[PDB]
Amino acid sequence: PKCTEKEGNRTYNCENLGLREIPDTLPNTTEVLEFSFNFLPTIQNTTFSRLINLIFLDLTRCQINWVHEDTFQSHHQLNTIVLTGNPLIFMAETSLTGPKFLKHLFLTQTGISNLEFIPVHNLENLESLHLGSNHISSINLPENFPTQNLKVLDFQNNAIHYISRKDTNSLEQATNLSLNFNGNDIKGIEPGAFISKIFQSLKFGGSLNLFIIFKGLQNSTLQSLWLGTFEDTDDQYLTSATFEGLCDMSVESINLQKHRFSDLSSSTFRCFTRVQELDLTAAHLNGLPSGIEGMNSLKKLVLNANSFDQLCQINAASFPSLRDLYIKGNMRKLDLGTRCLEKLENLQKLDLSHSDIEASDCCNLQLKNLRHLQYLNLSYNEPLGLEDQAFKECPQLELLDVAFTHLHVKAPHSPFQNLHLLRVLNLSHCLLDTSNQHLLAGLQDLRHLNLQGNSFQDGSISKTNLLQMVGSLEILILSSCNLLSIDQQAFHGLRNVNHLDLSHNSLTGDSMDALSHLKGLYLNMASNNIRIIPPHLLPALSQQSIINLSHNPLDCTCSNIHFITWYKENLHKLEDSEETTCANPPSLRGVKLS
Amino acid sequence: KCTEKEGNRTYNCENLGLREIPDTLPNTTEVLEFSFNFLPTIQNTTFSRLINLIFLDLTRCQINWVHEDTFQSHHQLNTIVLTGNPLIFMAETSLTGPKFLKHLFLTQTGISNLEFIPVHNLENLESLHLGSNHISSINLPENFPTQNLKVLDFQNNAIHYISRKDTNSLEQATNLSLNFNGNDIKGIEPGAFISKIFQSLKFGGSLNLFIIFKGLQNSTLQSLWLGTFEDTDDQYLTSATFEGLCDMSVESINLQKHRFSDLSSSTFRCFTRVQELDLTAAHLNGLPSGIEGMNSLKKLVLNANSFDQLCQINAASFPSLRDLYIKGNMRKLDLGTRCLEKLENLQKLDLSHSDIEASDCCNLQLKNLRHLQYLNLSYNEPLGLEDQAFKECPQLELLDVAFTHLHVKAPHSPFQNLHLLRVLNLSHCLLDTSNQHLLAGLQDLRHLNLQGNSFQDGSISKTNLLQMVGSLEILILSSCNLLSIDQQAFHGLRNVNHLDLSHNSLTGDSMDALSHLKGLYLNMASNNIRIIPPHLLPALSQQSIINLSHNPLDCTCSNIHFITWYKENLHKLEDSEETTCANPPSLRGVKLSDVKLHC
Amino acid sequence: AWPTHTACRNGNLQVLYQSCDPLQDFGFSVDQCARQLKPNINIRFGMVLREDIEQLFLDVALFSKGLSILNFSYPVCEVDLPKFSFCGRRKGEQIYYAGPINNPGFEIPEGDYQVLLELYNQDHATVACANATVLY
Amino acid sequence: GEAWPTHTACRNGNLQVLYQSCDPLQDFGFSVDQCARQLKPNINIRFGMVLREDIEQLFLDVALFSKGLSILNFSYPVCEVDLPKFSFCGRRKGEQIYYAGPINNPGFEIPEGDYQVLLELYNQDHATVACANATVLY
Ligand SMILES: *[C@@H]1O[C@H](CO)[C@@H](O[C@@H]2O[C@H](CO)[C@@H](O[C@@H]3O[C@H](CO[C@H]4O[C@H](CO[C@H]5O[C@H](CO)[C@@H](O)[C@H](O)[C@@H]5O[C@H]5O[C@H](CO)[C@@H](O)[C@H](O)[C@@H]5O)[C@@H](O)[C@H](O[C@H]5O[C@H](CO)[C@@H](O)[C@H](O)[C@@H]5O)[C@@H]4O)[C@@H](O)[C@H](O[C@H]4O[C@H](CO)[C@@H](O)[C@H](O)[C@@H]4O)[C@@H]3O)[C@H](O)[C@H]2NC(C)=O)[C@H](O)[C@H]1NC(C)=O
Ligand SMILES: *[C@@H]1O[C@H](CO)[C@@H](O[C@@H]2O[C@H](CO)[C@@H](O[C@@H]3O[C@H](CO[C@H]4O[C@H](CO[C@H]5O[C@H](CO)[C@@H](O)[C@H](O)[C@@H]5O[C@H]5O[C@H](CO)[C@@H](O)[C@H](O)[C@@H]5O)[C@@H](O)[C@H](O[C@H]5O[C@H](CO)[C@@H](O)[C@H](O)[C@@H]5O)[C@@H]4O)[C@@H](O)[C@H](O[C@H]4O[C@H](CO)[C@@H](O)[C@H](O)[C@@H]4O)[C@@H]3O)[C@H](O)[C@H]2NC(C)=O)[C@H](O)[C@H]1NC(C)=O
Ligand SMILES: *[C@@H]1O[C@H](CO)[C@@H](O[C@@H]2O[C@H](CO)[C@@H](O[C@@H]3O[C@H](CO)[C@@H](O)[C@H](O)[C@@H]3O)[C@H](O)[C@H]2NC(C)=O)[C@H](O)[C@H]1NC(C)=O
Ligand SMILES: *[C@@H]1O[C@H](CO)[C@@H](O[C@@H]2O[C@H](CO)[C@@H](O[C@@H]3O[C@H](CO)[C@@H](O)[C@H](O)[C@@H]3O)[C@H](O)[C@H]2NC(C)=O)[C@H](O)[C@H]1NC(C)=O
Repeated sequence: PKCTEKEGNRTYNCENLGLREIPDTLPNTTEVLEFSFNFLPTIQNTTFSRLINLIFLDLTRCQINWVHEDTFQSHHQLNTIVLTGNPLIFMAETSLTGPKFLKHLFLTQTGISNLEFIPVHNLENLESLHLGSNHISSINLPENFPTQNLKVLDFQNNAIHYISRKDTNSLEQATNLSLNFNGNDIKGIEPGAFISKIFQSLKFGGSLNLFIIFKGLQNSTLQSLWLGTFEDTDDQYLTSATFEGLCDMSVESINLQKHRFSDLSSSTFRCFTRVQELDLTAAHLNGLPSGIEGMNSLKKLVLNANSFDQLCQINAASFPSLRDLYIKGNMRKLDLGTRCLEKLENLQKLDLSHSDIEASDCCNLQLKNLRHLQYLNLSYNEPLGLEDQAFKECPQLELLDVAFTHLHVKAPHSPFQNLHLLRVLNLSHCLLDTSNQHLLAGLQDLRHLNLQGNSFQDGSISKTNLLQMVGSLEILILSSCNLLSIDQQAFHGLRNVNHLDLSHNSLTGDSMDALSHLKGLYLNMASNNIRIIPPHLLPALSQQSIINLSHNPLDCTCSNIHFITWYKENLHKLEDSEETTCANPPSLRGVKLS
Repeated sequence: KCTEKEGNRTYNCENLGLREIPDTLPNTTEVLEFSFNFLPTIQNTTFSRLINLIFLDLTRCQINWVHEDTFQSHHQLNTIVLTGNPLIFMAETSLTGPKFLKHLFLTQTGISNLEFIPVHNLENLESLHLGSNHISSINLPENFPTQNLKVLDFQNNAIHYISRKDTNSLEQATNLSLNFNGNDIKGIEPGAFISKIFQSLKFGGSLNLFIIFKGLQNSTLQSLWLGTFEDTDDQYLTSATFEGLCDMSVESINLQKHRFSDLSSSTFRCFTRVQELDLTAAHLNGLPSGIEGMNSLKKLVLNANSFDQLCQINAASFPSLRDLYIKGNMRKLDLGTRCLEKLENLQKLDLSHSDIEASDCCNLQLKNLRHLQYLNLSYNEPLGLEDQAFKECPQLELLDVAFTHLHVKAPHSPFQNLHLLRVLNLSHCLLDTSNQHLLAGLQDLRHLNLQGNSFQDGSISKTNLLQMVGSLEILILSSCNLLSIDQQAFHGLRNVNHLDLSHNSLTGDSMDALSHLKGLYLNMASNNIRIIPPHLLPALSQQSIINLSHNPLDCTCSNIHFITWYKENLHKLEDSEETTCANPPSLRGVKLSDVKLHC
Repeated sequence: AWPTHTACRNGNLQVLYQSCDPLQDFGFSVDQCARQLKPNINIRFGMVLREDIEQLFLDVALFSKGLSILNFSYPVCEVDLPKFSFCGRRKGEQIYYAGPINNPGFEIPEGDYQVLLELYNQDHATVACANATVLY
Repeated sequence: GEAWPTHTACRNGNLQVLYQSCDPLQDFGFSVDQCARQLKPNINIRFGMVLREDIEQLFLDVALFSKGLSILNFSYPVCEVDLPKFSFCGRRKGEQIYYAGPINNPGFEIPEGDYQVLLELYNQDHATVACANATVLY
């Protein structure tokens, strides 16, 4: 029966309610209506007339058969219409006229086999047209079908087997157009069909013959080409031969995910000389060949989900100009070796996450010579043994992420000491030993620290602690650390913070003393053990911008009267208000503190 | 409420929006037409009450799920129709149960992967209908039964290539026929149909016959349907097109609605072993002379073309011809003279609807057709038949000239010679029925249709043309505006058993003319019968089936004898529901069955 | 009753229709609306079949001021001549046709007229029924 | 009203796998092709459902029980923005799916006796895509 007010008088959700009409409940002011899984066999001028200001209308799977004339005449601001999954029988010529700038039409899985079915009258402002999972076999558009502003044209999972020059000429009016053919079994492409410079990006996912495709794309300029395959797709084998057609074209970015390389030689990459990004995800690789020469101008390489044994097997020598290197999700113990990326002088991003890495004297030799590195991600790995000055050899580092990778640091070592430009550090669930005061020494300028999921002596943060060594912090996350208390003078020395997360601990109102010297922060104290908030430190809360006190056993006796009038007065400033409710007394248990 | 289409055995429940099988429907139900109802889910419980189904039609019932064991208790199920349902999933054992499931319709069910069809209990299938799905390869799954498969329909799908691998799938079949109509076939791997198991193939609407023929190289087919349609894109056939045909063997070809680019006798070089050719609506203004490559043709169809003179078909080319059809010609067709003279063995000739008009018909215009049995000249412009006008047709057996005005000079007998002739249709020919010698010659004719002609004064006399066709069984005299039939009009008709006097203006006394006859089918519907005098009531009772519907029947006491008769013999009376009273006003519209009178 | 749809609207010309099959509506439109109807005009049609159409016939009756004018019947599909690709489709199949019909050219004299069109099969079962109005 | 019906994913000998949908909104069709104690790697399945959520991102949670005691929990991603493993990844809410192909399992000698398995497919906003309460019987 009832819709949900997702945003004040402007967005509503009515999904799965089986409604046969728009409710009188829904107001004039509605702009976003999610109406999926209702029952509108026929749609007409009368159907949506009450809701004159719609911007986004989703009618997915509403069993619509008929979209009658002038349905949207009174809907000038309609931007997106979503008709996915309706068994459409007929759409009137003027059924979509009305909106002054209709920019997105979804006709996915609506049974369309003849593109003449789509009413052209008011489509000249279309930016995207979604025709996937229909019964289509030719991308040839009808004559006098507007294509000028068309920027995305999705043809997935259809029955397109051939693409001709005639077919593609249809789209000549477009500029920077991107087409998706994923899940069509393309048996041939007339060569030169994509000579037109208007084509930005193409996807031919799951295609069973790349030779055919490349030959078709001869003399063409593309930003990117997605030629990845899937588990379920039938078994092929790529060869050097396969890519012969590639050096008679130009593409910045290629994806060859999940493929199997028959006889991988350095000769296999003969035609990759102008490629800037290569993705060989889950390509069954145990290494790369040495001395390629044909990835001389690569900037981005993705080797995720492969099966390397030693890092040096990627033969980094091949790609000196490399900027970003991803080896996430390696499927067996990856040995980082030493000086293995030494040749990659200009590297800026390095992702080694989830690759089951067990370093032990880290990381100056493993990361030798990586002078320009800015982002390093070693998260979700087995334990690291971090040297004192662990990252000397990666000095200009900016964002370091080791979440969920247990750090072994022998006190009083400072592993981060040289990381003078590091602005974001994530040590979540790293099982630190917070007892070491010098653990963050040298990080005087860091702006964002995440110490989520770590422990403290006695479950308490004292006057003296490791955080007065990262004096600049703006964002500080101390959630889910089992804190029972924070000392009064624990955050003095941090005179910059504007985001403090103390949620999911067992802190109480007297811990709010530690915040008295701060102003206008986002303060998240959700899921704690706050009951009474003493009034003398009530102005500590009022000094801030946004507060979250939700999921606390808050007290609703007269002993907490001052806090209850404060909360009502400042309702606007309070985040997650709906879930902020009384524990005591029993009569008021569950009552929203409003 | 459903409809009992046959006593306790067939019911129709269409368009009723039912969500379940009615308790009304009995154990003894064998044919259930259940279209356009609402069964989102189908289960073991759904049809358990109806254990003896033979034929079950679930068309367009919004079925999403066919769950396991649905038909376990349905041993005699022969046909299941699932057309038009948005099927999401069918369980492995969803169709197991019936001992001999011979026909499965999965038309327009959204199937794109043939693995979706449960194979468990399909080894007795004789026909599998998969049209209008989202299919692109006829390649069946491994371990898919095909032994008894005789019809496999793949129409209006997305099949663009057929390979040797694909067809090999069907090797277990014998005399299999496939329909590919409305698939745009761009290629066929040559030899895919070398297998002798293929009886007949249809490739309707196909845009490149050269490709098709080349693919069918070294194959034996009973028939090959290569016709096109109005809506299908424009091509042009050439002699070149058929080069591939003389590396194969087909008994029967259809090339309907095609356009021949440069029709020469050379165009038929490879038609030498063809026995039936259909060139319907092929835009022909004639055929070339001296073909030599239709030497063994038995059946030619040239319907819906544009001939001017019959001789332009150049019949010389096909001496062995048996059946010739030139129905529906699109302009005045001049039959000429001696034009079919060379077709010595012709047995069927259809010239209907071809805007033909002839003057001294038909000995010259049918010269030498010694063995003709069926001639159809119906729906033509007027024809003047001379005395003995088919003297050159002594074996004619069925003649049809319905809706073709005949002009015959009394007292000529146009059909005199036709002594082996059993069926003659002169409907709406505007025959002059005065000519007592019109039907001379036809002593032994069996079936005469004189519908919609007319008799002097609106009456059939004591003496009349029917006295020359005494051996009849079927006589149709409907729509002749008859006001009266003399008491002896049909004495002399010894063997009548089907008499249709409907749509005239006869009254009850006209039944006198029937008194001497027994056990006929008597149709007197739509006449002006009011009172049926009782003395000639036994004339009705002497018959087997009577139709007195749509008559202004009388329901006063003056018709009491007829009303008790009618109730007594209700079983013998056809179209009873529409047999109702005119008088008196109170009973106007009341079915005679329901009349309750007391006298 | 079913809603009255607009088959087309050029200028002062317009053609309206409404379905007289009680069981269902259907979708129809003509592409060029002109006094001078060209031959072999193009139509668009959307419907779900409730009868098999291997055999399919059209009856047209034309009316003016309630009195009648012209009646004819034409076959669309016959067992020995499917004229259209959709011939021989089964009961229950959804159709979308966008293509030519083979009409000879004809004018339409000016005047408000009602045309009654009926598609039926060999058993006289209704496939489709339109009560149409042509407005000059 | 009534809960969804219990379907048979398969039945070889004394072995059988039953399941019932724990998505209140809808049922779904599932079947395994070979049913054996020794599960081969890269086994083939069959699946039929209508999507009620976008699956550009899609994750599987499996919890296994036995004697009503908890013997293993894991999560595996089926579709990720930087790695669609299957052809059906990136389909939209409202699309009907039929998948008949391999999943990338490994071996698994199924030990004697009886097993309660709870499988849950969900997207990045923890929206339910599919839910199975499954029973394995040997
Ligand atoms: C540096 O690299 C790391 C490592 O890759 C990056 O880590 C990512 O961090 C982001 C941000 O925190 C995470 O995004 C959020 O994801 C959730 C969905 O999470 C689901 O996946 C979780 C991880 O799965 C892998 O890892 C786990 C743990 O080991 C493993 O068990 C799984 O089996 C899986 O395994 C991997 O196999 C390979 C190993 O070789 C991998 O490479 C491969 O890719 C596989 O990942 C998983 O743990 C989680 O399940 C838990 O939580 C669910 C939640 O209910 C619970 O049900 C379970 O019981 C578990 O407790 C999930 O399956 C997504 O829902 C979030 O969406 C929120 O935010 C987005 C936008 O940010 C909004 O759109 C939404 O509103 C919503 O509020 C969010 O996107 C991400 O999970 C994580 N990625 C990985 C691969 O771990 C890190 O980001 C990088 N750092 C930088 C700076 O870029
Ligand atoms: C010899 O050849 C002749 C000539 O071809 C054969 O004639 C056939 O005769 C059979 C049996 O009597 C008829 O069968 C029945 O048909 C109806 C449907 O009929 C519909 O078509 C009628 C004819 O249409 C053409 O001709 C008319 C008249 O001139 C013309 O106006 C039409 O426009 C049409 O035009 C032709 O154009 C070309 C000309 O070159 C032709 O070649 C081309 O093929 C076109 O035909 C038509 O009159 C009729 O309309 C009238 O009746 C309807 C009925 O309500 C009414 O609505 C209209 O107002 C009109 O009054 C129809 O549109 C079919 O329904 C019957 O089905 C019954 O019986 C069958 C089985 O027999 C059962 O399955 C059912 O239960 C049901 O009870 C029946 O089949 C046939 O019509 C006719 N054919 C033709 C082409 O005329 C003759 O059979 C041959 N003789 C022998 C011995 O074989
Ligand atoms: C450890 O903490 C850091 C700090 O927040 C986490 O960094 C965050 O990583 C996420 C996703 O990996 C980034 O979100 C992304 O933002 C881009 C750009 O707007 C957007 O395109 C993506 O869709 C996505 O939302 C986020 O920017 C980043 N936060 C910061 C401050 O850089 C990190 O993920 C944490 N590690 C783990 C394992 O959770
Ligand atoms: C003139 O009357 C004759 C005599 O009844 C009509 O002949 C009949 O023609 C029809 C159809 O043209 C024949 O019916 C067909 O029978 C075959 C064989 O069983 C079947 O395959 C067809 O489906 C069809 O029902 C019928 O046999 C035939 N009757 C006889 C006795 O031969 C003829 O149609 C009439 N002419 C006109 C213009 O109505």
